[PDB]
Amino acid sequence: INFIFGIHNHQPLGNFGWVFEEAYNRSYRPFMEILEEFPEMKVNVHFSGPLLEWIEENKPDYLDLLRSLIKRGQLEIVVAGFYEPVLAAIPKEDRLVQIEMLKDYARKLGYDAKGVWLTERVWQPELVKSLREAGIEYVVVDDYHFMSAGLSKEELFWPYYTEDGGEVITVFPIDEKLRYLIPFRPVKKTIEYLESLSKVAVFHDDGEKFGVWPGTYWLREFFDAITEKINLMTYSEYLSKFTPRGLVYLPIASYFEMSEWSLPAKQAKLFVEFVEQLKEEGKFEKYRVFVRGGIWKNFFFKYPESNFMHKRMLMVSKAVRDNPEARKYILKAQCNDAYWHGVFGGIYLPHLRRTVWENIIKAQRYLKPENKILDVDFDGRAEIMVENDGFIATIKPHYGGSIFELSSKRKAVNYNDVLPRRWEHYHEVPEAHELGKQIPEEIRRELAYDWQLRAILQDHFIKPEETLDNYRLVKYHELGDFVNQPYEYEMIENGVKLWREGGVYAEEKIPARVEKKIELTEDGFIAKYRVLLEKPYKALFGVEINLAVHSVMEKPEEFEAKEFEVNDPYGIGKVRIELDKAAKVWKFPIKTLSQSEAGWDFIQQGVSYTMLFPIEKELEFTVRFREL
Ligand SMILES: OC[C@H]1O[C@H](O)[C@H](O)[C@@H](O)[C@@H]1O
Ligand SMILES: [Ca+2]
Repeated sequence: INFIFGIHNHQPLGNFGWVFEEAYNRSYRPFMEILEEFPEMKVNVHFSGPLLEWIEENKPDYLDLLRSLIKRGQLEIVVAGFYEPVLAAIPKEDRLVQIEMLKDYARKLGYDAKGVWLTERVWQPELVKSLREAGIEYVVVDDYHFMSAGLSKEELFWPYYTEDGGEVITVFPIDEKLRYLIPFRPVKKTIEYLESLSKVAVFHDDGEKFGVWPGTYWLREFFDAITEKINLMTYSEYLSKFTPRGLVYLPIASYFEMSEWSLPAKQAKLFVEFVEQLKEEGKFEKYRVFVRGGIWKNFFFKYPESNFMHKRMLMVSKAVRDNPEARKYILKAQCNDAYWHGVFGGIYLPHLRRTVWENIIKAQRYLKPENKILDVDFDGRAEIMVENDGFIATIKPHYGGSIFELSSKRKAVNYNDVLPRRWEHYHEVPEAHELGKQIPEEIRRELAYDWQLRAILQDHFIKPEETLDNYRLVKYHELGDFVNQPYEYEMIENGVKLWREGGVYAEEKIPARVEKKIELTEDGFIAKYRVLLEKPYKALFGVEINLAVHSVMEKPEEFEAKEFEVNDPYGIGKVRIELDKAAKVWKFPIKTLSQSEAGWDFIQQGVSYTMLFPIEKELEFTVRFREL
């Protein structure tokens, strides 16, 4: 029985330096040290570019340990897109570059890589062409992948050929067992033993499992134990002593657990119980092959903010294709984490997303400014992109006519890099990969869910007797229909003039009409508001601006002011809002209940500053945003 052992080491771009060092001391270093003392042990390893760059910077000696092991036949470098992008989600031309960059790093390490670790095992029958042009010969995918096609675990112990266009590529399957056995008391000896007599057993998983995961810090025993009649070799070695099984076509899948996360909240809940139920009735093992959930690509459906971010980098990637310096930036913005969310923080970790927006912005700072209308995120309606030498503002007429994007070319930060508070299927804790935790009351107390998307200049109408804690959480009574409703527009001399004719839906529906004349300025923007109510009524009009304060742990405040500053060192710059008529300001942290390995993640995704003004029949003022 043949055995292929390999690990996948990666750290997302933007991760904290200390997080990096930890992973290093916790597993990257130890693993390779223990590997060095078993000259017969061969590991198939893949280091991501962001990690290799950090290592090259902070721990050079480590790269020498690698050249050493490679030179003594203990390692085969597995490659992929340099910045860990999901190959299927970035332009065809970017893959070639992404792969080639890492392919070149490996060469400088002394190895001629022939294989690619499919990031997040997201597969689409089209990576074949790219991988082939990149000179890659085999891809590592999950056994699951073959199941969803028509095969059975029983016939998944050999590598196959998969094609598209007229080209083929070798696909290796990752046994689900091993990725759950290893690491955990050499039982693999049994599964391996029980493999009898080509035929391989392939194990490939995150290296963080070897020391960084929850108290995972067995190996030394596993190494000589493996080194009997078990023939353990390296991918490359295999694809020279054998030829793939035969041709088989794969479906758009990923590893099993993606099926649940990739589903929208409700379907994720539904799917989990369906899997629990089959298991309970002990029928999941004979039918699993026919049980499937969502597809990675649909996180752009599940998290709108991720979709916008993704479609914005696509526009820029094309506009910067032949611009080497700008291009490097756009390629960094393709680091996968931060675009989705499963078990790890992902899109819920501000610094991971602050890094994507940084690179999207740096890549386009020097391009030529141009205002343009178009359906950016593909929701069937058209945004308005106003841009000057200092900012890029993207307005969504069809949605409150609000500024959904305000990127600072100067700071390479997106002021609206915020997340709406959403309910995740795993927020439902019952019973009271396979660890869990209940929601502590201290959180339950502050756990609210938005019905509004969070942009800049969202217009509300509330009761003059409303409370901040009611608005803060979502227990308040929104009176107007101007937050999530469309506005008409007309391009102005330096911006857009929007307006809508909704109403202040209270005991009686007093038809209303809001007007905002937004125009970019050399230092931000300035919006001139006008709200005339048809019939007199006692109510408060409020303009909401969601800023991406990420490093300043803020708390709910209420105060009178005509002007005020926000200061997020390590976050957004230092901005200042300037009204021309003092108002009641309501400020509050946007807390998100997210999941991770450790446990629950209550994260400040931003901070809402909404200016309340009193109104009965007529109201006028001017909100000014100044970058400092
Ligand atoms: O996404 C969560 C994890 O799921 C599985 O454990 C995969 O092997 C690993 O690559 C991934 O990080
Ligand atoms: Ca649109």
